[PDB]
Amino acid sequence: AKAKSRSSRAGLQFPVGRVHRLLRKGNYAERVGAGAPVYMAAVLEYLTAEILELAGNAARDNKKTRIIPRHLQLAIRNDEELNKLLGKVTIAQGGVLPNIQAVLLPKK
Amino acid sequence: AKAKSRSSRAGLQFPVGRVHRLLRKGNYAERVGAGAPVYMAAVLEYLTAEILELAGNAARDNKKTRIIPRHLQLAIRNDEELNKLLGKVTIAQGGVLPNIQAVLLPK
Amino acid sequence: RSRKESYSIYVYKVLKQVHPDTGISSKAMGIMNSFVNDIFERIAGEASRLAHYNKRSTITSREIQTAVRLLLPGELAKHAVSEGTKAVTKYTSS
Amino acid sequence: RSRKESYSIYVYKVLKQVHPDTGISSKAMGIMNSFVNDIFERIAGEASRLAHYNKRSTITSREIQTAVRLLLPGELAKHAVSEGTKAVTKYTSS
Amino acid sequence: VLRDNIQGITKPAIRRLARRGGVKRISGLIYEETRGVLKVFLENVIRDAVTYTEHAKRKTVTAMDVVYALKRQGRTLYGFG
Amino acid sequence: KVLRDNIQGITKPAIRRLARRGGVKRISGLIYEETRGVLKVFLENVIRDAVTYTEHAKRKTVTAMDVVYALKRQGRTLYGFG
Amino acid sequence: EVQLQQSGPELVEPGTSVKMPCKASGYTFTSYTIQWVKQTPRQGLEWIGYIYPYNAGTKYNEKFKGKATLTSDKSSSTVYMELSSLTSEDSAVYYCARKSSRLRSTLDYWGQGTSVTVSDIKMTQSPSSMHASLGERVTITCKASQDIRSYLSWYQQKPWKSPKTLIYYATSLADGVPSRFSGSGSGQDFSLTINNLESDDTATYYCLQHGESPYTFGSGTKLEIK
Amino acid sequence: EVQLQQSGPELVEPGTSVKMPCKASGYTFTSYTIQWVKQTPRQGLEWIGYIYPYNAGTKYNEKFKGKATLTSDKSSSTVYMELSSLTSEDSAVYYCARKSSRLRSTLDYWGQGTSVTVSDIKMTQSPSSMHASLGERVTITCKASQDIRSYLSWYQQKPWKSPKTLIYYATSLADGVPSRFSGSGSGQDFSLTINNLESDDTATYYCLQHGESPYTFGSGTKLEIK
Amino acid sequence: KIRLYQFLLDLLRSGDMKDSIWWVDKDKGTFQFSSKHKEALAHRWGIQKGNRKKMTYQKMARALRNYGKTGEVKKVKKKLTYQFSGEVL
Amino acid sequence: PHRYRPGTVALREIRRYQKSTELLIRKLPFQRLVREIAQDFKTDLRFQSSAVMALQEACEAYLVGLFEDTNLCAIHAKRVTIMPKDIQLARRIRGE
Amino acid sequence: KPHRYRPGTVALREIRRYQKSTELLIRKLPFQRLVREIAQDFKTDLRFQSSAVMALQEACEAYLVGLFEDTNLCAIHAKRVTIMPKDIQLARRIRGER
DNA sequence: AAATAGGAACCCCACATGCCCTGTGTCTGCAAGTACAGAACTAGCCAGACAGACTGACCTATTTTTGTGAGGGGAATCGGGAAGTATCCATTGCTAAGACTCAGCAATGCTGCAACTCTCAGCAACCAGCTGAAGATCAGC
DNA sequence: GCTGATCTTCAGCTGGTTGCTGAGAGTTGCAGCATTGCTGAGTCTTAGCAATGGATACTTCCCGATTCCCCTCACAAAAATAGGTCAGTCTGTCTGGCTAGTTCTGTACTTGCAGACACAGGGCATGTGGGGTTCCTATTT
Repeated sequence: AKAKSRSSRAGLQFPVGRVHRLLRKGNYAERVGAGAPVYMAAVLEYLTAEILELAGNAARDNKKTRIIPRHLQLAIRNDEELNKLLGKVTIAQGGVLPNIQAVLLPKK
Repeated sequence: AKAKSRSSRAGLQFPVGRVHRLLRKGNYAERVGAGAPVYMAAVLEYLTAEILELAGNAARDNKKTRIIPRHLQLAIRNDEELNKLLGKVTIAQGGVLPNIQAVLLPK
Repeated sequence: RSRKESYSIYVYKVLKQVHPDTGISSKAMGIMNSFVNDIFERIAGEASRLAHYNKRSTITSREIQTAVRLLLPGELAKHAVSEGTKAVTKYTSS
Repeated sequence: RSRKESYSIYVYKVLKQVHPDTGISSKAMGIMNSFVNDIFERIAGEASRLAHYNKRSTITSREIQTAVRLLLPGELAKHAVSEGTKAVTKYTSS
Repeated sequence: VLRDNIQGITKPAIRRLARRGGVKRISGLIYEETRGVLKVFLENVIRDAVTYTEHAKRKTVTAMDVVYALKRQGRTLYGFG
Repeated sequence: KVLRDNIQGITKPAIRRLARRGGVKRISGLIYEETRGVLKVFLENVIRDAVTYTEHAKRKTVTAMDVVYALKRQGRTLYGFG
Repeated sequence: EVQLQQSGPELVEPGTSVKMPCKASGYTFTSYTIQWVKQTPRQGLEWIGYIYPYNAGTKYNEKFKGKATLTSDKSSSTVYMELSSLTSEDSAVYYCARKSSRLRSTLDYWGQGTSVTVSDIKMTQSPSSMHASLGERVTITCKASQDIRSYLSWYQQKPWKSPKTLIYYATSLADGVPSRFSGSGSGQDFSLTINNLESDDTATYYCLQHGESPYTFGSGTKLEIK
Repeated sequence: EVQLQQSGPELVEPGTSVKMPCKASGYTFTSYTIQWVKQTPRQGLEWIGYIYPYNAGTKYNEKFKGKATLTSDKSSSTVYMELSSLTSEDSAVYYCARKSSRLRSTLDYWGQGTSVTVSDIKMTQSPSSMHASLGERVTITCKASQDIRSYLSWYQQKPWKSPKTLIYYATSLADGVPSRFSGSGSGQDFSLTINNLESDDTATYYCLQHGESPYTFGSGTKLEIK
Repeated sequence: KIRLYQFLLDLLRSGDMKDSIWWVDKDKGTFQFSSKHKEALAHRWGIQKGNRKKMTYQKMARALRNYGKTGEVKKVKKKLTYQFSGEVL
Repeated sequence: PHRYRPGTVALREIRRYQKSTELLIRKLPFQRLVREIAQDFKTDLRFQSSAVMALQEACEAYLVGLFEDTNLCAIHAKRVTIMPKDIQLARRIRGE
Repeated sequence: KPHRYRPGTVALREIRRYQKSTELLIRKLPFQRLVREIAQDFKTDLRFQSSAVMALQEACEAYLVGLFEDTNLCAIHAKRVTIMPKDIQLARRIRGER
């Protein structure tokens, strides 16, 4: 029979087989279920898709056709859930959000 | 031959065999070395002994017979290394160190 | 030559799926690689802890789903759970 | 009815060795049990990571020594390393 | 059904917590803010604990579940196991 | 060789730029020494952990992945280097 | 649990300004954008804009730029909308709806509607109005102009009532919606199907897309039972 | 790397007060207690007290309470000792030594000694003085009054110099000391052995116990080489 | 264990706090409690034993009456006095 | 009659409560609050007594630490009265 | 009379500029020399990969920038606009570093 | 009124006992890790120019500190009522132990194709130059 | 307070370029397929305990009103200091080359760890007792 990738069987773009191998060899459990790598790949694919779509939108609003680390930082820090997920994460060459305290601006 | 505990061979009070079993069944590595349980049992025993001696000194300074959680909290919070090791740890029935800011004190 | 075995090609496939005309730089590629590795490690480790707590020796889709609920905030958890359930259901039908 | 298997007797032995007269309450006993479990988990997990990074499959006393150095602050690490080295040397001679 | 129980954390209790923290003078608006922050903290911890119990197919929250939730929120608690 | 007195290489305008990126409008003249001390402490911690990681590997070169491990160990995860 | 309170009807003379609140409760206020939608008998539902309380970020429809101004109050969990220079063609119902920052998410919960009376992608719904008996099958087509990657949602609006979400992401059932409602399609063709009918199902159904920056609704479909 | 700096000699008339610094560098200042030791030619070394800069906690010798007060200056990494009512019987060298908060640790590093002049557990060092050539064995005994759970250290003091640590915890080699030095014993009897002597090894050797609140030195042992 | 008469022997042999309990005949082992400081002696016994409640001289004296069966401490007809037996002396 | 000057009784309370260790919130109100909060997630839940005890102790420790940080913030602003703004500043710097 | 900007507006211009860019704000060579000097006290004759020094610099910039935001918040709390060492100390104490 | 007796529960810390299951002793197989040798690779050092960042002085404006004083906010007090708490009993329900069964997962070997490396063409982004709009700054009526 | 003129900066457009991204050729290592077995997990039943609910009596705390004091806050002066310019200077950066010390890869092999099994002693759950402790009443100096 012709070999069908488990990713294609699950309708995914992430490698189900590689995820299964990493789970088995990663010192997590004595055994790994059949659907665990599928679930893991689906979650990872969803997360990367969401971040990539937000970063691509940020790049497009900046009139750029290539995602750079700054666009990833803008995508993450402008989303409260993504910022909470990656609160303790530093992104290289990502800069900081443009934020100036109100009291520092001139009054008149 | 006569059975001899690995703790006795290493001259320790903590169980080397139990530590070995926990390491093997704890999903840490494919294999566990022979001296690793001995080493980590010795480390655990040392930490336990240091904390218990400090807590006992604190209890004696309060003229008490027994170590209660307050004495453990006093022992840890009064040592900077132990405080750093247990910075994000809450101790039940531990209370807090007695500390009042100098500004609040009256002249 | 050591076959570093990254996630670059799959991330590029996802990017072309969401933004057909948008490329990605090498630095951003490495950042997204690190993000995928970090999230995989987090979810796998927490699922392993869940399995250990209940005296189970296997990691199933239930452990992964509970891990996803525990570490992802807000609607991220809900949508990741939906995606994982859909993928597992489709895979079971083969 | 399942033989809970705590650390109480060993901590009590250490206490009677280092302070022959003072006792210990049940609450403090449970606290020290939790402390031993926590430090065990920290050192073992960090040693597991150390073995994983260097593509090793076995945890040795070298891994535990490095984990102790990385986790304990100041002279705590030095004295714990001395104790572990002395114990391993004694055990090797049987 | 239980309601409005955040009022059970009385003003004198909050004053006692402040006293243990070394606070000398307390403003009149501190109590509502403290009730809010306590409610937020409790909701987070209880949500994690209930997730832990639900995974084990249990309907009783144990001290282990609360300890696990606090540990995974970086608030390790000693003395309950 | 031997290196000496290099924390002064973190010049005043560099610290001013770092403060500006943080949204600081006015900077006192005593901020620079305190910032130098804080940076020295942070660097000492991270470099000590990275050197420990390198030593355990029986290597003599501090790889970027060792720095990544040292930062991750301190709740300072860094993306973009491995 | 989640509830978005709104003020009552306001009578305003033309040329003045008005403001209505959207006091929200039952969720983490800063995690969800508040989207404002106006509904008129001659245009149907129309998207105005949203505000993100987390970072005060806003985004307005081009045809409503300047006319509407959105503000957020984190202390009281309220969002206000201001209309300046109220022209005669502003007597309509203004809705504030909750929507998460996730792209897959939609406008899930709505306010009751403040009936204010004064003194792109074209989204086409094939069946304008239809009739059905108590247990037949109905299907509503919502062919779009451009391509949207399944960012389509279906809403049910009882007369004189706020719309209720049925389908989001073009296939996913919303909370509390029975499995009788079933969405399908992707790209430019979308469909909503109701298997078993009830007297409750007598309402107007709209399909909303949020794949591109100006969100657009369908013309609607008045579905009548027996 | 670790250095504990002190001041120069003090010429002070009786009845006044003097304060000397112990500016420290080369380590985390707040992690180590700074212990103060006085040395008189007729009572050897006596422990005065210590200050813990982490929390400014003090503990004085019962025979030095009131006479000496210790202060911590965290900003300058300096510790001062203030002696009040300088009696004629105060002319001595005052040492400040670094000791960790760990019970196993001892006074590892010492200051150069501030010579100030004015115009219970008992340690028994059995062998007062000995003579030996360049290659023999020498053993020093530090029989104790009460028991100490190996909380004994051995120090070497060259004349007109600060004491240097050799053995801590009654068996462990100090930092940088050659393996020729060897300590043994526990309980109440302790021993120090020198493997092979050199012309350098001629000095005075003291045994310090820190198993109980007042730390007590030994009587001393003058070792002569060839 | 039996540490109570050990306590009563140790402070008398060491000459500690004679205001409460003191000697008149070391040979026969008799001693006299002070009617005023016996409360202090009872409290110092209680703090050493580290009991729950502060003990009165009544609860202290209740213990000596069980010593008569074993014979270490017996009560004679003389206000505030007892004595060890020859063996425990 | 005799009246203590303001701040003396407060300092006595600070000294007293920094010396003890018992829970400063009555057990029954906290139990009711915990059950009410858990009612939102799962209905007909059940709590061990030790579970509620651990929750209470964690809450006390968290609130005490938060109040220490709040007091530090208040002292920074040349005050001795803690206000909601100090709580907010402390929580913001902590990262909550 | 040459044109002069009132104090404060150039500072806001610099804030706007440096919050929009992503390059490293510390010169690379002085930072690398500092890293080598610090490492000298842990091991002699050590070697550093260029990417290692770059990762260290990225971490240091991120840490210092976050600390400066917290310091600015503390200074604003005290009704000031000038950050002082006391603000840094308060922020680091509350963060748990001190 | 102080001192003495005494019955009767009760508490703490050893000490003993039964048992059972898990840690130890012994042997075997084999692969994880090591010593060694050789290839390769990359980090440290050298060197020179040069342009732009850094530095110290100077003046000023603008920010912080200090000294008022008023007033209303919070602390100190108190007494009655409202919960909290301790304990006791009954119910019930829910958690896990024990036996039984078998479906899914590990282990194994072979194979083919997907993912890795290396390369190179071409193009998104960058730089330089220029120009126009917006905004800061200093009189001025 | 209300604009107005002047100067500076920022934003946008257009052409040259340039280093960086994406796609193709070669290949190789790992995922998929097909068996085999066996054990960890699912299912039922039920013992056993702990959580829940109600009662009662007692203790502890909480709440609202009064008084007043001292803390916070608004405000003006001073006096301290940082920011903006500028002339001069010094150092980072870029370029490329050379070791040479370090890292990587391949073999032989050896040493230590997993697996299997018998078994016995350590550790856990109860228990029993000495030496008091506590508590209340009565009796004799």
